[PDB]
Amino acid sequence: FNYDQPYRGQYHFSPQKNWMNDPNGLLYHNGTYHLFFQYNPGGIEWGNISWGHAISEDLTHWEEKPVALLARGFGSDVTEMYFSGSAVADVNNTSGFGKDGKTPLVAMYTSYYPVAQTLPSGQTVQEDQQSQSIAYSLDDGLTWTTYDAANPVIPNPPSPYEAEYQNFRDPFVFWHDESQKWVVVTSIAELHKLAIYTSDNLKDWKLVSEFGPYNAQGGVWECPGLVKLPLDSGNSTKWVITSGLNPGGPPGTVGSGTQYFVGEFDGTTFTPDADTVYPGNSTANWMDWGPDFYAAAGYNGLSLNDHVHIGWMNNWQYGANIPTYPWRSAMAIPRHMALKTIGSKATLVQQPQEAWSSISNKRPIYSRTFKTLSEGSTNTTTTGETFKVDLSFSAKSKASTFAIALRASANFTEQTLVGYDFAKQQIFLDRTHSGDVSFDETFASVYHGPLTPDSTGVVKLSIFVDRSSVEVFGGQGETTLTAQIFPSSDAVHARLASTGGTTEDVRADIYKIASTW
Ligand SMILES: *[C@@H]1O[C@H](CO)[C@@H](O[C@H]2O[C@H](CO)[C@@H](O)[C@H](O)[C@H]2NC(C)=O)[C@H](O)[C@H]1NC(C)=O
Ligand SMILES: *[C@@H]1O[C@H](CO)[C@@H](O)[C@H](O)[C@H]1NC(C)=O
Ligand SMILES: *[C@@H]1O[C@H](CO)[C@@H](O)[C@H](O)[C@H]1NC(C)=O
Ligand SMILES: *[C@@H]1O[C@H](CO)[C@@H](O)[C@H](O)[C@H]1NC(C)=O
Ligand SMILES: OC[C@H]1O[C@](O)(CO)[C@@H](O)[C@@H]1O
Repeated sequence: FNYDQPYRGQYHFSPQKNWMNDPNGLLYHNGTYHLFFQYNPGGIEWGNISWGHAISEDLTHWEEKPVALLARGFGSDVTEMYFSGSAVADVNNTSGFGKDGKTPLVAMYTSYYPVAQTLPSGQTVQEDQQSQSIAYSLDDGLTWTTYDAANPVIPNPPSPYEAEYQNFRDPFVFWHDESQKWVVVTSIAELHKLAIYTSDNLKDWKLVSEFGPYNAQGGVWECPGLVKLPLDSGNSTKWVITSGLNPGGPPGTVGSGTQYFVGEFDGTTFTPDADTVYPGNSTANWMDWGPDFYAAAGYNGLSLNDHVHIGWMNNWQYGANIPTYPWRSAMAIPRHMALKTIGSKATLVQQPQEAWSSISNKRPIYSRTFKTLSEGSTNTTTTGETFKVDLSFSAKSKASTFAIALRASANFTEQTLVGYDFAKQQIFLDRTHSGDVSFDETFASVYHGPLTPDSTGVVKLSIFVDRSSVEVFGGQGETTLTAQIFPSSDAVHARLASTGGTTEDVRADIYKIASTW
């Protein structure tokens, strides 16, 4: 398939055609990274919801596979859609679904029932009911058999929340080594609360705890996850819950986004650290401070120092109307997950996880240093649409802002600014003039995230630009900002801007990135 379209991310996953949302079923198994996803095999907006499937060996060069779980009744009257979920390798065959070949892979997902019906299990469901169901694969994920004899395996929200039957979703299941149990985290989405269950077999589930609400609650809670991450460089760890909400995303945005909490988990209960939860209902720990980082989910099958989350690189505010064809939506750059102590606080740090050396020029197309960069804007360089920028500079500069203007037309009336506000100690990303912003009024915005200089006073930014996106990794990765842009074909220029004064100790390098398709 030829993926050479305007706006087609060349180093982000998207399906060849049709609509995609949340990442699903993330599992590394026998050398392979599986990427499932919410998919419409019949259209370019949300509908007919199914699990698509793609694989890579390197989180970079993806190959699209056949549809894994195709909406039941697709092409006729649809009776069941496969909402979001997760996947594990049941290597010891606790489910019993293994035969005389491979052990089973097992998927746990939300069944959405668009019509009232009685299921093969003999259970009755109501119109718009959401329940938790399982399927299995004996061919390493290529094809899947749904567990029709008993699905759904978690039909109802826990009491006293039975009324929440339409909004009960997004199971993240994983093997908890310490308790030798399967654990699943689900979202009672309207209540801003998660429900945690255990199992010895993936079929029979017992409710063990509920978590939340805390922090951000200005939207329905979705896409919960729980993972053990390393802290700093020794042997300390902490558990982290990641969860989405829609709307009520990060300050400065309108729509969806992703928050987290740091704590401990004992196999049944997640206890948030005292400093991860904030009085009230507004302040939160944002995984990403930009508008287009949602439904972020973790990989099963990875070790402590190898953990990866993938996010949907879109926003429900306007996601249906991005000017893409014949696909809609991409995933963000996969995000390596760790914790670092920053300003005396265990803080999520992310790294851009692709095989960059396989696709990046070694020689920068642009590279400069300035002991003092003068106020104003430098000479223009041409970057193409796909590249990485490395910037560093002194926090003590007199400029009000320092930034790169990129994906810019030659006269820079079209541009996306990525920089730092010295007084506010914030990263900004201004896409107000970034190109096509016509399809939603909230799209043409300036976004912000906090970033304290390092110990030596240096602010560092790494910026990844692909055909319709910008991703900013600040400092060691403690602040990311992810933003779609839709620039015109000529918007391939860049320059540096020191506004209101000079910027000291500037270092700037830009490297070209090749296609992974
Ligand atoms: C769900 O999938 C169906 C196809 O099974 C889509 O179907 C109809 O609408 C399309 C318009 O783009 C046509 O291309 C299809 O031929 C037509 N066919 C059928 C079976 O109805 C439908 O639009 C999809 N739903 C959404 C919301 O995209
Ligand atoms: C598989 O069994 C072994 C031995 O009991 C154990 O180490 C492991 O935790 C089991 N479960 C999984 C999912 O690996
Ligand atoms: C800008 O760079 C171009 C290309 O190298 C060069 O021709 C031009 O002289 C530069 N302008 C200035 C003022 O240096
Ligand atoms: C900027 O360049 C574009 C052509 O790409 C043009 O449409 C526009 O008029 C120019 N703007 C100004 C202010 O010169
Ligand atoms: O596609 C439906 C799925 O999408 C999400 O709403 C979030 O983007 C999930 O909560 C749900 O499972």
